[PDB]
Amino acid sequence: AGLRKMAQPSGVVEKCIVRVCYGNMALNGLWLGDTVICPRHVIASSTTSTIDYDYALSVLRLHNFSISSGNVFLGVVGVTMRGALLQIKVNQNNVHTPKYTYRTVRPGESFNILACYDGSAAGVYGVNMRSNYTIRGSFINGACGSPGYNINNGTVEFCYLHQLELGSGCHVGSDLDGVMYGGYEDQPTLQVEGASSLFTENVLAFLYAALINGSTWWLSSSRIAVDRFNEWAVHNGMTTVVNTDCFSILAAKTGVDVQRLLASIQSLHKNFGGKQILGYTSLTDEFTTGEVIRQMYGVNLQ
Amino acid sequence: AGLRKMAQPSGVVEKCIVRVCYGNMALNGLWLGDTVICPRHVIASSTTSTIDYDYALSVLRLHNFSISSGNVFLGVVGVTMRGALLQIKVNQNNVHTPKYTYRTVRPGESFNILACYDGSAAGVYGVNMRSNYTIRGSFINGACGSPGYNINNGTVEFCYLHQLELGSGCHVGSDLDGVMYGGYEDQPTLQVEGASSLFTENVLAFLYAALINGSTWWLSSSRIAVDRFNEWAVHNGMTTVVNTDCFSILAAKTGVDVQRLLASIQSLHKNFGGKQILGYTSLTDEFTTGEVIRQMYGVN
Ligand SMILES: CC(C)(C)c1ccc(N(C(=O)c2c[nH]cn2)[C@@H](C(=O)NC2CCCCC2)c2cccnc2)cc1
Ligand SMILES: CC(C)(C)c1ccc(N(C(=O)c2c[nH]cn2)[C@@H](C(=O)NC2CCCCC2)c2cccnc2)cc1
Repeated sequence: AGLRKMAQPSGVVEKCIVRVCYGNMALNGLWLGDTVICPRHVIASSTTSTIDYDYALSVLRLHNFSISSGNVFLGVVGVTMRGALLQIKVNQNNVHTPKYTYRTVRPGESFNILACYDGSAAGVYGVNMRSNYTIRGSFINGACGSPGYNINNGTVEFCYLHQLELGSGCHVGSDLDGVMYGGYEDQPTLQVEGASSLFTENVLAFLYAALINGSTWWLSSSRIAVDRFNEWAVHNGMTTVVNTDCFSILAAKTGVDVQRLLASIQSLHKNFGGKQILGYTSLTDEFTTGEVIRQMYGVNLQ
Repeated sequence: AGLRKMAQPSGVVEKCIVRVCYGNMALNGLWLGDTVICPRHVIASSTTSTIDYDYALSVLRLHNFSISSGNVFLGVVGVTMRGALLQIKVNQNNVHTPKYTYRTVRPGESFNILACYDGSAAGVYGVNMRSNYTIRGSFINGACGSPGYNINNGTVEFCYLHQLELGSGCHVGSDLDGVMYGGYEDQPTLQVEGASSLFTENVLAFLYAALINGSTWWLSSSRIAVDRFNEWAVHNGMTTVVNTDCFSILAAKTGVDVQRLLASIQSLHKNFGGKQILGYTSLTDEFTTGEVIRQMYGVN
């Protein structure tokens, strides 16, 4: 019983964190094989104005780097640009490199953040990529380079390196190929995130979990067609629903079909009437169907 | 900026999880030094009816245990009873045992849960001990023996070993000395948890975190004294405010006194759910002052 946002165990990722310092800038890097990957703004001089990163790298002084895993210091062999990241070739292989891949996540997908400071893991929590390509993180100064990851069958899938915080407090990263999520710039210029729409498929997964956990007061006798809901959704800050075959077994276990939940979402989007659903007082879109099925039943969909 | 319920990195505890099987029962244990600690109901026969744990232990055959760390099986050399736990002596020392202590937590305290199945960690998340001595976990069958703990300067402080789930879904465990939180029985019974209440000291911590993050729409322009709030609190599902010293550090940084936050709690309670605070239910009680200070300022 229960539904909690949770992270996968962080042990295999913890051994990949290093401290990367250039001059007076210090942040975190990921050490995999003989490469350290980190945000390129570690070589930015000052926080304003626009940075010519190509020029900065051209006048780089390699011995001005300090890269360490605990008190293991890594010598820098070379540095090249990789989008919004640096690829730093170092002189030692991380013998604790896990089996890993890179994958770029899409809005609505969940992953784990390993929040790091001074090159050491400090905390771990689950996040979900918003439609505006930001995440609801908790980071303070020094967390840049903190990685986001999933673990599938022993393979670490890296999908995020923390880059910056927008004025509203939402958090922006790049994928490990250096492509910034949402096209935000790694520059100090003013930029604002777009509006956030609730990922409706995730809201549906949450309401199914609510039913499985005995929360039913909110459920509607009505029902609304997918097509009609989608018309309403785009005027009410929620995404459209594409298809319901991922709710197949959830629909069977509870007896409630998507159309009934869609009508429930419409009533609950205003307010919860002073009531709560699993402790929430507004709809949450942070849980995917995969997370719900895993937490309800211990099945990992592939 | 931001506020999230965070777990500490779980690596040092992952290496201490083992699978403990006896008869038709399988759960998780904690392997520290040459001992494996697990709930004693692993030696109960079935779940249909009550059993005498002392009798169960008196006729136990050591070789009926199967205890494994990964694919490495441990020999069992002795077993004794420790409250609602077993202390199983094994024939190998865990070379990955961290520096560790035990401590029994109080209602309102936070700790980390490493949710485990078949002797291997599956997820990690923070919790907070409720006033009825339950936690709001996420567990399914086979999670028993999952540990709860805190990490302070590399020392692991174990405070919880998961024992059972109640009808309402809340979760019951024991401390590592075998003392069940809340006095619940490790028996198949009709027991139900006591009344739940919001932990007001944690709501105060959360509201300070909101202020630190620039959230002020809910801040009352007036104040209420603690004694008057405590009268109201016990009639509105909240705990009384007993210790105020823990908020000195947060008042010193926000310049907002506790009395003003108490008046804000009353107003939030009267329109419960009308607006979120930092993307949370306004009367969130899962964050402690310690958690807020760490996340806002990095201070240990
Ligand atoms: C150079 C550049 C791209 C402008 C920059 C500057 C600072 C940082 N921030 C580092 O904390 C940091 C810097 N170097 C090591 N850490 C922080 C940050 O984003 N403030 C923002 C201020 C407005 C516009 C620039 C970014 C930060 C804080 C909290 C959580 N996340 C990040 C990130 C990027
Ligand atoms: C023997 C005893 C004390 C009655 C018992 C029986 C079953 C378990 N539960 C095991 O899953 C389990 C048991 N052994 C290995 N796994 C589950 C459980 O609590 N059902 C309860 C049924 C009502 C009251 C008794 C316990 C469980 C589920 C989810 C999370 N936590 C635990 C726990 C304790």
